[PDB]
Amino acid sequence: MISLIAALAVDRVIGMENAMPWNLPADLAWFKRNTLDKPVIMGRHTWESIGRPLPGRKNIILSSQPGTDDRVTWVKSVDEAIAACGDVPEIMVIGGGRVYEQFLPKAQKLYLTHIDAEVEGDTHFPDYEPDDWESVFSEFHDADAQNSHSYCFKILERR
Amino acid sequence: MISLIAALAVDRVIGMENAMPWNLPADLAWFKRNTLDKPVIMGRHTWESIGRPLPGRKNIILSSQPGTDDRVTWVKSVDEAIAACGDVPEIMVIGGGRVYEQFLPKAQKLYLTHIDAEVEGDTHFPDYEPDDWESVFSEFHDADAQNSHSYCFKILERR
Ligand SMILES: CN(Cc1cnc2nc(N)nc(N)c2n1)c1ccc(C(=O)N[C@@H](CCC(=O)O)C(=O)O)cc1
Ligand SMILES: CN(Cc1cnc2nc(N)nc(N)c2n1)c1ccc(C(=O)N[C@@H](CCC(=O)O)C(=O)O)cc1
Ligand SMILES: [Ca+2]
Ligand SMILES: [Cl-]
Ligand SMILES: [Cl-]
Repeated sequence: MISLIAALAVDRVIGMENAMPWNLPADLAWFKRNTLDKPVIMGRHTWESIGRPLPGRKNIILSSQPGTDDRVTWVKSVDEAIAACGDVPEIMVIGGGRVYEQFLPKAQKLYLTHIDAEVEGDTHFPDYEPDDWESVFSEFHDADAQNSHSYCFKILERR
Repeated sequence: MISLIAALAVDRVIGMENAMPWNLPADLAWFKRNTLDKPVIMGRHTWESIGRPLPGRKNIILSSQPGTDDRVTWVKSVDEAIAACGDVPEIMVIGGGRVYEQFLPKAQKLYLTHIDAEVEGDTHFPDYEPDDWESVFSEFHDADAQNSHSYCFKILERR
């Protein structure tokens, strides 16, 4: 199954020119708890920002341009991309926008982090039909000694 | 010699309790490199925000209350705090506000990271009359993929 996992600011902003202006170690811990021992499919921009292969997950970069790290697989198409990961129960799309638009249609579940942060964006999370999705998990939290904005984690399943 | 190390947003705005609205691994690398192998003094809020002893550093918490962890030294006064090290070449004060305010008059060096982030706050780094300080090192940096904003590194010596 294909799942999408994203941190969204107010208005569905998922990326900037630069790093987002939030420090959410809890958002990372949720990110990891849900991506571990799973194949993660990302684009190049995001790969350039993670800094390295993610530990304990099969890194897959979806891109028309190639062959830079030895430590991740390099796929050129979604179709290929899907296979490169395999016969797995669930594949994780970790963005950015472009990969998001393309995997959506196939998406059966969404893992979202709603961050209360107003940012002028560059990329956005495609527009999903809130009618098409069902919320099966929700959990709100306030900013604290380590998290700079309040956030809410949610899981949607395609209706 | 006592030094203060602070990251400040526009208007000398510093953190009060919740994490600051930014992601600057460059600022943390600078912090490390400048504090490693030295004693660091801080308040109860900063400690909670760090949340573990800084490695390679002698951790001193200047609170007025109850020593909660044995892996750290718990003073109660400026006096107690200094002594607590004896004779080292440099003592670093890593904040918050109140600590800045009580060590400034004994401080002869400042390592400041100036961040182009308009952020809102009650607290501010204490006011230092530049006729008592010399800009000795300065170096700007553009925001990037790993760092949300622009920052300027700066060391000033008390004259
Ligand atoms: C820039 N970024 C891409 C990124 C960031 N946050 C997101 N957060 C959510 N919810 N979802 C996204 N898809 C996600 N993507 C990163 C940056 C670092 C980490 C990483 O360093 N995470 C550690 C866990 C956290 C820490 O231990 O360093 C990892 O094991 O996954 C992953 C993605
Ligand atoms: C929230 N907090 C207070 C803190 C944050 N940055 C500041 N930045 C400056 N320049 N100075 C301050 N006094 C300051 N102190 C922290 C947070 C984490 C780290 C800690 O994780 N530092 C690692 C180095 C950084 C990388 O380890 O993640 C350490 O070894 O210093 C310390 C400071
Ligand atoms: Ca429901
Ligand atoms: Cl990307
Ligand atoms: Cl403090």
